[PDB]
Amino acid sequence: QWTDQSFIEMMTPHHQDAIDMAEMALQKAEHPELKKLARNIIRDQEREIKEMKTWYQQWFKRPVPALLDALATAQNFDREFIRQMIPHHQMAVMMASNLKTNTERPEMDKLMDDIIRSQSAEIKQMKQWYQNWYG
Ligand SMILES: [Ag+]
Ligand SMILES: [Ag+]
Ligand SMILES: [Ag+]
Ligand SMILES: [Ag+]
Ligand SMILES: [Ag+]
Ligand SMILES: [Ag+]
Repeated sequence: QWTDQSFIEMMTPHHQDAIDMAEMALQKAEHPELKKLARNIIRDQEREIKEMKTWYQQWFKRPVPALLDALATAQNFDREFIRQMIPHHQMAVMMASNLKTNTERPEMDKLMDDIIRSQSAEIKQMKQWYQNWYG
């Protein structure tokens, strides 16, 4: 079971990976649906990293401890982007749901709701797009 401290420690690099993937999409994605999704992921998840970073220092009096090829060389970026981003998002929703029943902090509770709602929604849309484009 996650604590607020451990959650931020794992979710931050996790969110940062989604952001980096999304950055590639801005250059490498062919579907405009994906570029839109990418800008959303970048905006929402960078905001959440900033919030988590800020809260971590207030609560724990120290900064957040600092702890490819299929996507890089790819000729079919849009396809492999979704293949990666779906289970990635599912992992975030899973971690957020876990913390949500353990946490006592109202700001963590609300952040979990955002992660769960926004990323579940992007999962639905990506599955539908995968079906339309590659089904
Ligand atoms: Ag994440
Ligand atoms: Ag990745
Ligand atoms: Ag790339
Ligand atoms: Ag993700
Ligand atoms: Ag995890
Ligand atoms: Ag298409």
